[PDB]
Amino acid sequence: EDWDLVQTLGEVQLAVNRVTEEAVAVKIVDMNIKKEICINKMLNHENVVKFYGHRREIQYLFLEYCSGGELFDRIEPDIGMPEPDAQRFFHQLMAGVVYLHGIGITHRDIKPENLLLDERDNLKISDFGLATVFRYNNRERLLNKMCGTLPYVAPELLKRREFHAEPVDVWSCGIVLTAMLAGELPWDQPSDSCQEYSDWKEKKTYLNPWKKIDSAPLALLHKILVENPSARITIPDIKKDRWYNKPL
Ligand SMILES: NC[C@H]1CN(c2c(-c3ccccc3)cnc3[nH]ncc23)CCO1
Repeated sequence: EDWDLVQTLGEVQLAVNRVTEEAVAVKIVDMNIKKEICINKMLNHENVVKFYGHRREIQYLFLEYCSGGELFDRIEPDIGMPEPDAQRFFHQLMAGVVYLHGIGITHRDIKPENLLLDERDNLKISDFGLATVFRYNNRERLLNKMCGTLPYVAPELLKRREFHAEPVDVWSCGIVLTAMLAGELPWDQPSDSCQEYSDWKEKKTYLNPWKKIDSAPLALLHKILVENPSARITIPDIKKDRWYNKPL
């Protein structure tokens, strides 16, 4: 029943049980939050941060603790990481995302800061503060609110009033794959006023970050970072991609 607040992790603190010594993370928010909890209550997956509970004292959320830390700290700047680790993390990221979309939830802010690692380096999707329901009673609702973080965000979100939820999460996963294999983000935002994004749209892959990416992962990135959300590859199809299925 009693937890000691060892240290601050992010506010979020690492908590250790007085009797069992089990570790958890506690999100402390003083008064979005009601929905965060609502959504967390529906989530049960090995690639999503576990929700233990909450107490309405200022509010306390009891969330799985990931001693691995965040994925960003596994990416060497300007270099990335070994391709085999990138793939494994992407496999797990896709498992996490398939699950969420499966029960009609979109994270809306997928980035390495919200991808955590446990002790076996398992990836866990984290922070459903911006998440929302996009399918309910087998009915899809298009989104119209601008959420996320500019470098990870899909283009349609900047130029369209309404958009489907799923392809937006897929784009952001591609940007994450890019960060993992090149140690840099390709652009500040997916807009035409952005030189780096114009270049990608023109297939200038001899520039960074694309120069640093092997041809197989890059062909997949060509399928994910497609401006038209309707032409953008879908997850079931990512699951069939050559690089995705390449032994490494
Ligand atoms: N990447 C920053 C993140 C780190 N963080 C967590 C961390 C954590 C702990 C140390 C370093 C980075 C992240 C581990 N498990 C967690 N579960 N829920 C949150 C969380 C809390 C939010 O800030």
